[PDB]
Amino acid sequence: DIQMTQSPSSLSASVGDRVTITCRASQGISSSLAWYQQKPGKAPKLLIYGASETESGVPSRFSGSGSGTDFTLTISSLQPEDFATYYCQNTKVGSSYGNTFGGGTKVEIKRTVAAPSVFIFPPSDEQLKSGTASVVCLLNNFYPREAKVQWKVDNALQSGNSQESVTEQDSKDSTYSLSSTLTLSKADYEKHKVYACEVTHQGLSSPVTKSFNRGEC
Amino acid sequence: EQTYVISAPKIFRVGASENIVIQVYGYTEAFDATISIKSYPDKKFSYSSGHVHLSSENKFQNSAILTIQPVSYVYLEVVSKHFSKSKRMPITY
Amino acid sequence: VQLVESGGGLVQPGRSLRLSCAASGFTVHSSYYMAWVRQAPGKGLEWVGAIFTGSGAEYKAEWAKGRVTISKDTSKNQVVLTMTNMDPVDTATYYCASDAGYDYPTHAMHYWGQGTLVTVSSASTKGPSVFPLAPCSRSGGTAALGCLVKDYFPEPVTVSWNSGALTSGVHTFPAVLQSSGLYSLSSVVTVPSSSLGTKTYTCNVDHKPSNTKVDKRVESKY
Repeated sequence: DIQMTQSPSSLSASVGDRVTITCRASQGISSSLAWYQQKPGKAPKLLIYGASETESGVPSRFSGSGSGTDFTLTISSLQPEDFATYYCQNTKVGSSYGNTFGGGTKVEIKRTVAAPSVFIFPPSDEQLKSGTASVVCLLNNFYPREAKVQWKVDNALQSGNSQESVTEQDSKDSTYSLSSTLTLSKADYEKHKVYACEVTHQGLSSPVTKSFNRGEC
Repeated sequence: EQTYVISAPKIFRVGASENIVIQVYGYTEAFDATISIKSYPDKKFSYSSGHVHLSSENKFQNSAILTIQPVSYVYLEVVSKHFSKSKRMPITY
Repeated sequence: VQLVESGGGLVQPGRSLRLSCAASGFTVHSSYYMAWVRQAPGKGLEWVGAIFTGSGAEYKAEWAKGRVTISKDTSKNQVVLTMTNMDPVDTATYYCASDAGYDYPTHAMHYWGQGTLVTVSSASTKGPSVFPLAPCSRSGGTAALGCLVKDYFPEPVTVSWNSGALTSGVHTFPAVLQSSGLYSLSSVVTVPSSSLGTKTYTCNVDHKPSNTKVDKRVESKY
């Protein structure tokens, strides 16, 4: 099947900005390209068909251009309702093509750089009875989204035993929150003393480490 | 340029089956076409209809077998996304 | 034009999925390019395959070939997707989508259904265990408290604080699927550190598939 490459994967923009999103096909498809908008929890909506024709109902600020391999979606004056994920799709039907979607471009609200406030939570004694220990690290109200969380158990770097979860951009202050859960057995938990969450971020000149001793719980 | 060729018998036979050939040139994209026998002159009634696919597999040609059963004329209609073409056909009982 | 999906829900691993799509506002004079599009949680749109309603001509993605069968009905205007040997990887929201027929020149997806969630899992219905999230000590400054909603099937779980009275500073994270096949969700709240002495915080967890309502008081051990 045809490959559709979207650049960038994500962009930060403000209300009133001119936004440019590119789609690149692996082979020539003339004008057979569509653009789609998708909001979280909602079905995708057609914006542009035939590379350059805007669908009725869709505001005139959305405009498509390009022919062959390189395609461009332009939003002239960006509105609060325009913050979503955007997809390109080849519409040329044929055995050698396939109607492949591009990876997507998330349009996010730009704001000032905010450092995360870091919190570490020990596992409860209720969970230890069942035989498993979950250690949770919280990163609260940060911008931008890119943040690295490193688990340290007795000063040893952990890998493959943690799961991350990130919220959507906040409705009020446009910040992200991150929750990371380190999963260990009861027997492995009781072996070790020091449990640390190390956070690196753009709004931090030095890493923030929050830690606890097991015996001091 | 994108062109089409429609082939049909000169006079439509009432009761008997007729073959309608559709050929398209200059197309690389696959699409459907509908071949229909419709009323003269307003096309309010459709007698027989046949949907055909046109792709690289069938070399962008196809046909439909259509018939009319019990008026002096009918419309032969070929419709797709790219074209709409109609021809008035005489009928004999 | 409206498209309605049916036949979604819980599918066992190895079993065959079957989804129906009913179309309204379709004219008999034109043929329609009807597609199936899937989206995994936190992922992009993936085109599964498509069919012309008129001729019955079938088109498929290269990964979908050998597994996917898309069929049609003329009078009913129903398009059926069949996917054999379902796996946890195939867990996605499945969309029925369509073009506008001969009225519009391209095969763009003009119309979209609401979508149906398909979960491929061998797990049984299990109520969640709720655990408090609190620092070692209470500790002037910023304090955070929470609830860990662990080992539940299936989604979703709704978490509220103090019987719905507390809404500010609440972050309920999207769930993560553990290797066991059970879901784990975290819900936290930022609170003034001075209020920790007298003001109490209780999370309210509801899980309708198992009919479990768990309330948990959150306080530091010291």
